[PDB]
Amino acid sequence: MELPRAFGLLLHPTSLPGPYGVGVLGQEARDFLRFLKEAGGRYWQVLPLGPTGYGDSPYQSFSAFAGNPYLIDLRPLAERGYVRLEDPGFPQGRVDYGLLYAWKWPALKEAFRGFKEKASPEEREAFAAFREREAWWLEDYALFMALKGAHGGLPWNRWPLPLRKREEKALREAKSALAEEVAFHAFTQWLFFRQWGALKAEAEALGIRIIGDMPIFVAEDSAEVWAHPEWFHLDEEGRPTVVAGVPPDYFSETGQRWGNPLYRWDVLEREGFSFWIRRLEKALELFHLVRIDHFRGFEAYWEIPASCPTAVEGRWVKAPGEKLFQKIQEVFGEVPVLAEDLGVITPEVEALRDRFGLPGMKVLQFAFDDGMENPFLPHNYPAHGRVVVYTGTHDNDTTLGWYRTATPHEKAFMARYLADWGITFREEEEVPWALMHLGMKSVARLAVYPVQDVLALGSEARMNYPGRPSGNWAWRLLPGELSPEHGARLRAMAEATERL
Repeated sequence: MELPRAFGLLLHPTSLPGPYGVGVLGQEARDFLRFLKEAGGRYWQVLPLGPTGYGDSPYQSFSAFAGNPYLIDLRPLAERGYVRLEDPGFPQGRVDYGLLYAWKWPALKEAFRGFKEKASPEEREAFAAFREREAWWLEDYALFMALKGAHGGLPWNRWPLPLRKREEKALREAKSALAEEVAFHAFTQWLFFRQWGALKAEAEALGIRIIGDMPIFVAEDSAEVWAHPEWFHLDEEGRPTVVAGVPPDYFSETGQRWGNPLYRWDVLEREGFSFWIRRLEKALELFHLVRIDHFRGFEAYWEIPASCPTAVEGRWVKAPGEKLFQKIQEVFGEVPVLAEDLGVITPEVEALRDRFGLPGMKVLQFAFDDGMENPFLPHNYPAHGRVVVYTGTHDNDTTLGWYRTATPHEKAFMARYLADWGITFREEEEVPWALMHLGMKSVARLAVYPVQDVLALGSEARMNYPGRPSGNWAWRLLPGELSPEHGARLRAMAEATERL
């Protein structure tokens, strides 16, 4: 496609500076959008914005279409006499999903009740409208959550069979009993998409394109799976017959067992890939470009026997990527998908990605563990520039925290390379800008860099650490940490490297 040479930033809403312990679709986002713009930024990259259960990871969401309530801006509701906002005393620059979970949610069921009372037939109708429009996915979700909650936060595939196997009466009577809890989660979803819809235009106004992200494999315990057991490899108990993951390597002798459920592509294909089409449909509604973690999963996927604790007994299975994207392109005329093809990827994948002109990924933090042959090296990127360069993604340590743990060879081989590209640094705190700058000088059309580096923060500011049992997705931004200085400094490069 056509991704005009430019630079963007990676800042998940949660990391937005804001009162009450978390980032929200509030104006501070608009401030950032103003910052981005000022700094000459044309793109903004965020992680999946779906609801999050334990772990608080945006990739193991309860819904493939639902938005994360946490990211909702509460004050605009308190500004209409809906809910009185307290504050158990949230920490600075770090999300406390424990606190937030126990506070937000309650403070939410409050705003809702504060709505049905003081709400206006303009807000009552608007909300109702959102309900008729987003029916297909919403109904299932609101019921999924309402039930999930009613059943002591238990996975759907453990609820009484009548409900698990989604029976008529069960689903009717349950809905009737929680008619209010259903109206609630919907009300949450409404507020979310509503504010994000505006936040979108705020970005569309400030000449900005937002980049969304979505995991190829859904989450086992999610509305979608529950609602549609037919599409996933699941036994009559709901539990996945097989799970997702990757094969063993020089790193993981055992491999990886993500546990995610696998798609019955045979069925999806028969149904015209209605799940994805519907899925990308929502995507294009929220963002201008959306990425798909683990892209190779479209060419072929590693099938792991649920019963196995590891990924050893796995096997490769071919998936209809060629067909899927033919449908996507015929439905949208375009295929605005950012391919997440890091890690080892076979040519059949490369062919697919390239057959639809899908931009790939390029992370610098990996470009120095070997020789100049390193694919993550600027001089090894494709000419078409249809690739995106990241100093380091969300699943990576901050570049600073990286340079502080990188092997000696890398640290040196780097400065040795940065020089070859007219780039040189002194302090280590400057290294984040070194590679950043380097990323721009590349042929790469887009150069999205995470806010953690723009500020040059240590490992402490690391977003997610694959393997670590917590503290992930916890990092946030402090008031004014993103000063004009930083902006003008980035804009400098943007112009200097003709990205503006």
